[PDB]
Amino acid sequence: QKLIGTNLRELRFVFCQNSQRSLGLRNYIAKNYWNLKNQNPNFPLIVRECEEADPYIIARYQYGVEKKAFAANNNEAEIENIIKTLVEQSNKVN
Amino acid sequence: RSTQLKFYDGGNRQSISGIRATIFGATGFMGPYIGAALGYIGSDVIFPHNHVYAYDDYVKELKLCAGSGQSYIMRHFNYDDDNMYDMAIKNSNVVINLVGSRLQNKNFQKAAYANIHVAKKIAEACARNPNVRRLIHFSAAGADTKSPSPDLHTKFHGEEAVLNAFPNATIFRPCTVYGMQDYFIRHWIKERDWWYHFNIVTDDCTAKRQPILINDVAQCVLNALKLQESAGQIYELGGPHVYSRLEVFEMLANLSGRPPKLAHIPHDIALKITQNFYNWEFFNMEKVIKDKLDLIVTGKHKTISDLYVQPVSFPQGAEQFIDDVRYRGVETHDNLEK
Amino acid sequence: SRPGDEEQNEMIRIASQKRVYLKHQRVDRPARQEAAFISS
Amino acid sequence: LNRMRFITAQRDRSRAPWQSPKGEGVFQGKKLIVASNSPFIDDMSIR
Amino acid sequence: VLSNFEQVNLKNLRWEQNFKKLGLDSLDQTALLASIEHEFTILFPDGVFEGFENLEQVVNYILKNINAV
Amino acid sequence: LNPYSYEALKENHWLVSDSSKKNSEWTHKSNAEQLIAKVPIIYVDSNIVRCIGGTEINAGHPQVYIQLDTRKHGTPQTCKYCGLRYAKKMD
Amino acid sequence: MLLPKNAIQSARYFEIQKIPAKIAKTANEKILSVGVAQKNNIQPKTVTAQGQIGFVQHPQLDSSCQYTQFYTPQRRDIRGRVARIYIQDTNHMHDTPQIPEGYKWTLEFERQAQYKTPWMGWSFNGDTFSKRNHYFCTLEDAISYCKQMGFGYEVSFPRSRYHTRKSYADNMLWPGHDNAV
Amino acid sequence: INFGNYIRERNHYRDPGLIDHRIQLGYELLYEAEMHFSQHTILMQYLSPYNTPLSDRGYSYLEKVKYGNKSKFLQGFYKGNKPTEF
Amino acid sequence: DKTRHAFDGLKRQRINSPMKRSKDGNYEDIFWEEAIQTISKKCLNTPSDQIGAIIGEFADIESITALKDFLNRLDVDNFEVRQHGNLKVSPDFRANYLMNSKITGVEDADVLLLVGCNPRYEAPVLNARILKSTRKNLKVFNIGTNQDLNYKNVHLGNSTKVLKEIADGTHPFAERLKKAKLPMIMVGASALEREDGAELYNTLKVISNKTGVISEEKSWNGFNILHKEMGRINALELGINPTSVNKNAKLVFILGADNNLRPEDIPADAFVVYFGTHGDEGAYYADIILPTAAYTEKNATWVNTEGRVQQGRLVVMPPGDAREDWQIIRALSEEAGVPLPYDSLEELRYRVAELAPHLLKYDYIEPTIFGKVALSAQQGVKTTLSPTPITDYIDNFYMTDAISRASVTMAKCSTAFNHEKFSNFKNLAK
Amino acid sequence: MQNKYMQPIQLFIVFEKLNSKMWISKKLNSNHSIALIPSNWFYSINLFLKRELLFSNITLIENSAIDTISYNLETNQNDLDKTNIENYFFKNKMLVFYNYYNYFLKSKLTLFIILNNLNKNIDSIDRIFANANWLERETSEMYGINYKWKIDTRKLLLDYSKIENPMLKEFQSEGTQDAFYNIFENQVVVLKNETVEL
Ligand SMILES: CCCCCCCCCCCCCCCCCC(=O)OC[C@H](COP(=O)([O-])OCC(O)COP(=O)([O-])OC[C@@H](COC(=O)CCCCCCCCCCCCCCCCC)OC(=O)CCCCCCCCCCCCCCCCC)OC(=O)CCCCCCCCCCCCCCCCC
Ligand SMILES: CCCCCCCCCCCCCCCCCC(=O)OC[C@H](COP(=O)([O-])OCC[N+](C)(C)C)OC(=O)CCCCCCCCCCCCCCCCC
Ligand SMILES: NC(=O)C1=CN([C@@H]2O[C@H](COP(=O)(O)OP(=O)(O)OC[C@H]3O[C@@H](n4cnc5c(N)ncnc54)[C@H](OP(=O)(O)O)[C@@H]3O)[C@@H](O)[C@H]2O)C=CC1
Ligand SMILES: [Zn+2]
Repeated sequence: QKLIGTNLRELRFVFCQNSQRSLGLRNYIAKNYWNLKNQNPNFPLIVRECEEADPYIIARYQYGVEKKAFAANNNEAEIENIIKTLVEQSNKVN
Repeated sequence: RSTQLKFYDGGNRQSISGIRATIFGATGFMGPYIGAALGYIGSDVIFPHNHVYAYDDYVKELKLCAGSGQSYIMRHFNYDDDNMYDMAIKNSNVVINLVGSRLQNKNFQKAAYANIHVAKKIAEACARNPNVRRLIHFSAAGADTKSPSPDLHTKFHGEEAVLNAFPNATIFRPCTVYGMQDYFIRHWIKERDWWYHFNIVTDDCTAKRQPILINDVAQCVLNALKLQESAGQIYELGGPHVYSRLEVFEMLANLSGRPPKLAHIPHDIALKITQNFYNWEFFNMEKVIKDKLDLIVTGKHKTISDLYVQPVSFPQGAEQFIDDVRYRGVETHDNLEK
Repeated sequence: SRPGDEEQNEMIRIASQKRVYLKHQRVDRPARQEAAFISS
Repeated sequence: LNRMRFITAQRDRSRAPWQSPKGEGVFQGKKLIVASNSPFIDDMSIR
Repeated sequence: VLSNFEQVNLKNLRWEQNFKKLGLDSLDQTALLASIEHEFTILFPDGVFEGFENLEQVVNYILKNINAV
Repeated sequence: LNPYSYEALKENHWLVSDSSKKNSEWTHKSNAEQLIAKVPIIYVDSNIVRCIGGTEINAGHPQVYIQLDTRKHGTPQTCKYCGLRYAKKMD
Repeated sequence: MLLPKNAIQSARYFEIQKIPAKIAKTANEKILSVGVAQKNNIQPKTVTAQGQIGFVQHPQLDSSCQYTQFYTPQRRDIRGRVARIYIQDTNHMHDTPQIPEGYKWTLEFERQAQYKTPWMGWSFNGDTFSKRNHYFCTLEDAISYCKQMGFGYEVSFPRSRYHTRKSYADNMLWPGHDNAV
Repeated sequence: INFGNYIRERNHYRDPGLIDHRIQLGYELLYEAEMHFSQHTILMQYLSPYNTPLSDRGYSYLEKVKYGNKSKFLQGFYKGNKPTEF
Repeated sequence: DKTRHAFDGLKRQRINSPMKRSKDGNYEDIFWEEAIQTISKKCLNTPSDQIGAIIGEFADIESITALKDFLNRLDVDNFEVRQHGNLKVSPDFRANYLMNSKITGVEDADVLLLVGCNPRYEAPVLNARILKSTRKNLKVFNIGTNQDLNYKNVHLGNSTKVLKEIADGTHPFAERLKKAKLPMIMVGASALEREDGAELYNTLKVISNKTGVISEEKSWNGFNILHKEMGRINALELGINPTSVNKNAKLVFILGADNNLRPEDIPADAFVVYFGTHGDEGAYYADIILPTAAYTEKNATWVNTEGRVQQGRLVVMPPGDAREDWQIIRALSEEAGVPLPYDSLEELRYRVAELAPHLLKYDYIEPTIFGKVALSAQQGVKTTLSPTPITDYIDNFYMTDAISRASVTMAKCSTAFNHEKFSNFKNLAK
Repeated sequence: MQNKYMQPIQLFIVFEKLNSKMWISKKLNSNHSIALIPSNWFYSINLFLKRELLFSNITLIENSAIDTISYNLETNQNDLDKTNIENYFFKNKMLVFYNYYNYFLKSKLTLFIILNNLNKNIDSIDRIFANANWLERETSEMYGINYKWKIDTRKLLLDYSKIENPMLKEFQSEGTQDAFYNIFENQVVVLKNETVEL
């Protein structure tokens, strides 16, 4: 979580604010946004809320390359695992 | 100066092309086609002319090139006054010149005047006017100082003078252009109809010819305007293949169904008669002289491929213009319906 | 009776409905939208 | 022969092209310094 | 005649395969049959015209026909 | 007398003025401004003046009325249909 | 312009109300497949005059647009164009027009090239299709026409004044006691 | 083949009445062509190739040479869609 | 009056063709192909480290999205080149850079406090609404300049001392806010654009949290920010960080920016490509100029200060040879060899949906449930303000942007009203 | 209306399965009556009219169609009453109307038929009334009505080698293409349309 700035160029979380399909990602963001921001001060962590939207974690690595992870019906542990995989895969991507 | 020309070719006659063009010598066979090429995209076209008879269809049909408010006809043009040229090309960013000695003229002085004096004055006027972006002079293929033909002899000097006066001038050297109102297919048809027994040749008919369609010539003009780098260079325009005069006669005979018959007159006696008698369209010394000469595309200058125009083959192009004049032999009853 | 009589009757019925215009329909000012905050 | 004036006026009624600088001009860093062409007087600046 | 229809490869041509295998839809089939009629100066009745399924049947029909030029 | 000055704009109704009256020859394709400017101010005793642009109804413009009792005495007022300018004969 | 609620309950009427969900076909659309899915999930499921969220619907070049007449050899740009469906209200200049507006849905097409010719300065339109607006009694009819003719359509719903209590007695109001603070 | 392409563009129809009306119109236009009611230049618009040059003219490949291996969007962007004079 | 009579600017000083400036300074017209080819060559030659961009005032969602995608594919991440003034706000949550309370929230708030805001000059319609609210039930306080507002206001001060006191709780206005129900805080973008904008923003956050401007029991979020650049609002919506500034940039892309530009911002040796519609400013810093469409000529999306996303429609096509900015960026990317995945407006809006779907719900404000989290005050933040006055950026209401500067009616209004409206003193009558 | 008038109730007495919707107005002549007739019964009704005793002396004066889809009351919207004929225009794709004159009864009878199907199918009556041939040809070409069992469907008053329905409200008066003369083809050609806007 401390290496997000160097590994990735942007993290984005697009989900719905009143759907059970997004509940997990919604709660995880609400709980850990400040932790991640403190760990990585200047890194962009964008949050976007739209009703009846599919949960999605979008990691932009470098040179306009992005990976989109479908995080529907995923517990906070699953969201943690997906984010960790996205951060770790930066070396393989570039 | 700048040779760039920003114009929009995606519009019809009522659009604004962005080309303001003055076309000298547009009363000839190729004049209406060249004018229509620019007019049909919305360009403004000016046609300066001093033609007799004024009521001729050649003058009249020039008004159809662009339309109302876009095509203008400047009558009673004076070809030895610089003010006349200045007025003609005052608002034109394109200046096309097709003023060349007619096939009916045998006088060397008149041919030189038409092919040199007018061209040089037009080039000088273009140089004076800083808004003339492009100049397109029409020379003839095979132009040379040693050419026996007075027309070609004077056209070589004319193109040299145009280049000297306006270094950004584009010189075309078309081969024998054919079409509905041409001097080649129409002349063949009319001569064979007037004799009914033969076409009168005055040579061995081994001279090479590389015909090009007038539509292809117009497309070449448009492509030359589009291509900025074409400025200041000489182009030779011709068909994909080269045929001799005998081969051209054979192709026309095969296409039209009319059996061929070439009646030979000695070249010397024909030359003497034509140079000592009155000359008109169908009886002139220029035709006799050019029968022997070769008018083809040489590799010394740029070709049509440089303009990126694919000319159509002569057998395909000339077939439509001889549909009416077709031999009526044995035909099917279904074909009798017409 | 032909099959299309039912369609004709449907057309006649719908042609007789009362009609009103959105321009003349009253619209009241909506109350303030209650802002919601994610728990914890 | 004066069609250019009428055409330019008609074009400017709806859209007048910006007159770009021509020839040598003064430069302040990466900027070309040109006096304002607005006929109106900047009264607040003047007084 | 087929040389006009450049979708089909005349080199490896199987006279028993269907027009669809050759690469001709119904419109292409109708155009091809009309072209063959023009070539041989014949006229296929409606039944046979619609019944043709490959080039072999057309060849056999034209062979049986005596009016073909 | 700068046409773009604040004073000039305020006096001319926030329009750029043309003292020579020659620009109208091209702008409006006529010298009618110059022709009408020659007519002097017509002095009318009454506070309100009626103008019909002619000698009889239907021979000019619709009948209009102009107030010559200006908040500043003697200020000429121009008819809207025709450029004739009327002023009160202050005495 | 508003029939009684649930007055029409036909399958055709429900089909007209419902908007199709796009299927990624082009290479760009397949690359942006996630975007197409998000747009389908978020856009309103049905169109009704009571709706409040604007949206843009792509042209449906399908068997449903067979009734269009503006697909000819000379012109091939009219079909598939995007229109705008909205209620045109009376201008703010006047309140009682002789011919009042706002009683019909206007369908409009964005104007193409408009240029003043040099000879006389007359205005000319590159395309003559988008000169006049179309008018429909109901948004349902407008959308049905768009689906039948194969045009895409944006829909922008109207906004009207909020009713407020009006009374001449409000002109005279007692401010209150002078000592009040 | 060109008229086949014309029909293919309309092959999506699924309304028998509309198809019957279209067939009536097609027969009418075919009869006009037979009887010379129409002009050749006016009626050849149906027979003209969709993307191939006409066989009686020399075509210009300047656009293809300039924009070789470029997207149709970029080709249209460079071509423009409005007169630039106004 | 500005929005009513500033459209005249579009009628003159319009760029109608790509242009290039020689070292001598002589501008010359060129073709789109030539301009795009030279720009692509410069992009390929220039390392991504020394490439930067400036966001204009009238940038739209489509144009900013295309520019962001192109820069990302070139590996460029810094979207600001100016270092003098940058907005100090994070684009992570919409709640932290949009008016949490809508434009109708003034009609609901009982106390409204302005910080470096002049509603009369910026959003006059909002000023009229505030006048209605204060005549019915609303008390207005102001920390900054004492502008001639149409309604009575209580001027607490102009320095950051008032903010410090309110944050510390010793100022009586803290008790006033606590007593008041549904208080509102409106802050102009200039205050956050100050050098200490981050400190002022944190001070406002803590003040709001302590005084209940963001109350869960009331279900109220009175924290608001009044912006001055639609382009900046769009950039924040799309997630572009306003603080990311490239100190030294060799290749600058100015997307129609004409305000705050100074020679010092552009290095002498840099290469400037300016996407613009007027030549008043930014066209003189440009090595290459590309005409673009205006709001009346571009079919695009615009997000206003309250978060409402509306669709701006095409009235007339761009003048002359002008092209849509998103199309220009798409062509530039394809020529440079990094083609974008959208060739039409539909596909570009699909990409916009990928980035932030809520922009596809036109004329609607998407609610956010992370307002409290976004605006929560963190521990250990600087929160150190400077002892200087809080000012307002607008000087001449009739001249604020390039279109207004080019307009003639606006010039007449300026010359007819500036001297009559200028006054160093406050109208004690109201 | 100071004349002797009687409703044409014979049609609905004979065709016992149809409902009657009839109008008379002072906007029309004193002896003029409008009625609504379903399309699926139009042909049989014309058969009865052409050979009934008192309707035998009947001539089809006129025939045309109205694109009712875009019909809107521009003024006095609230004054509309449920008995007005305009109520049948709304939401109906097309409305084809015929008008006949009867000599025995000295009467004028107009019949309105509502076409709601998208293809605009209706049985032709040119086999019953001879002059209806060109009337129906014009109506079909100008509005796109698909007349069935028609003697001659060929266009009448439309240009050669063109398909269009100009009288539809969707169509623009300026058209979609203009005819010029092409020098390259040396003949009249037709190309895209650019016109003048006042
Ligand atoms: C009476 C007093 C008593 C004593 C007797 C006196 C003499 C009595 C003579 C009685 C007979 C008179 C007959 C002529 C009547 C008037 C007409 C006329 O003169 O001809 C013009 C007339 C014009 O043709 P047209 O059909 O009216 O034109 C229609 C359109 O304009 C065409 O429309 P288009 O669109 O198809 O245009 C195509 C193009 C033409 O088509 C083409 O493009 C292809 C051709 C281009 C080149 C043409 C060069 C000239 C060809 C001449 C051919 C002559 C015919 C015989 C050829 C035999 C070959 C083996 O148009 C043209 O150029 C038209 C032709 C121009 C001809 C110009 C020269 C004509 C005058 C000189 C002719 C000399 C011929 C001598 C023959 C040998 C005599 C022994 O016809 C001719 O040209 C043929 C005339 C042949 C007879 C000439 C008789 C006079 C000379 C005889 C020799 C000397 C006297 C000997 C006796 C002395 C006794 C003492
Ligand atoms: C009822 C009236 C009848 C009139 C008939 C007239 C017959 C032709 C008379 C020719 C006279 C020639 C005089 C000397 C010319 C000197 C110039 C010269 O260089 O000589 C060689 C001339 C010149 O031709 P060239 O081509 O060799 O050289 C041109 C001249 N230079 C070189 C100076 C530029 O040619 C000739 O052979 C003589 C002239 C032939 C003219 C042919 C056209 C005649 C048109 C007649 C119109 C009237 C018709 C009447 C009937 C109407 C019925 C409705
Ligand atoms: N087979 C061909 O067509 C070929 C043509 N060219 C060149 O292309 C040009 C155009 O083709 P085309 O139409 O066939 O040529 P034309 O002979 O038909 O036209 C020549 C033009 O120049 C005018 N003209 C002739 N002499 C003079 C003169 N002394 N003073 C002023 N004007 C004069 C003519 O007007 P007027 O009617 O008044 O005499 C005419 O308008 C030719 O002139 C020629 O230079 C080159 C190779 C082949
Ligand atoms: Zn008067």
